[PDB]
Amino acid sequence: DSLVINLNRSNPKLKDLYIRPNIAQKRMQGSLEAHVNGFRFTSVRGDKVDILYNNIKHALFQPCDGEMIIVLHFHLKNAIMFGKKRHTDVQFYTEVGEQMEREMRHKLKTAFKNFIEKVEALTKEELEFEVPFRDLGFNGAPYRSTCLLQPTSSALVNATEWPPFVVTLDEVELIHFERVQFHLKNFDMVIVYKDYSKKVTMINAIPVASLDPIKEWLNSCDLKYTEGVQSLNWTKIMKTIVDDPEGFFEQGGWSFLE
Repeated sequence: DSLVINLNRSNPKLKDLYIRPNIAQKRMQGSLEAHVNGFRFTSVRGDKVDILYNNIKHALFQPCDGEMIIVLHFHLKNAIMFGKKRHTDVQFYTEVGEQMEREMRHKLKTAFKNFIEKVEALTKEELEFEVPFRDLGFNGAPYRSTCLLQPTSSALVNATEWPPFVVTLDEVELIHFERVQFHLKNFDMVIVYKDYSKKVTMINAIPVASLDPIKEWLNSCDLKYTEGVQSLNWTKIMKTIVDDPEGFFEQGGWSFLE
């Protein structure tokens, strides 16, 4: 459906936000307004990006605590098209200013929180912003460099770096830890999905001291894990399973990881 706007209503509005990913060649600011059935971001150039509430899979609030930006991040059910591309993730952030930083952080957190509270009261949809559990975070490299991965109630996320990282916990089949070997400094974490046509998600080079805390968190989520010494070719593995799931589970299925 399309965005429904009531022009006679006072609509919650958050100003001075950068959109990521870009609409234009370079990054662009605008305002995010909460309307009857979705958000509209209007850039300073008048570009409009609409996000319907019922198209939001996860709404994340990343406060600027221990961070240099504050972020509202939307992981979508169905990709939307803007900036000449299809996007499953769209976010809006403000950078903490250049002691005028301590005050600013409080100012920004208050504004974002107040916006969230008003929005959550507008919605027919059970829209709810999730704040990450920073105490349960761990460091690893899903892409090029080490970043902080944080659990939420429903997901494992990083929204401060781009491209973002979002894994829906309910969609995970199992976790497999690789390069778990006597006296290695780090290990790799393989996220396997219940949808076996979906390629696994890697988090590489996690320091070994994080292994037990991660296992405790996984255990609390009822997410099953295994561990082995060798690195596996998950492109081949998932193709093997897809091509013959019956034969795979006839041979004990995922017990080959145990």
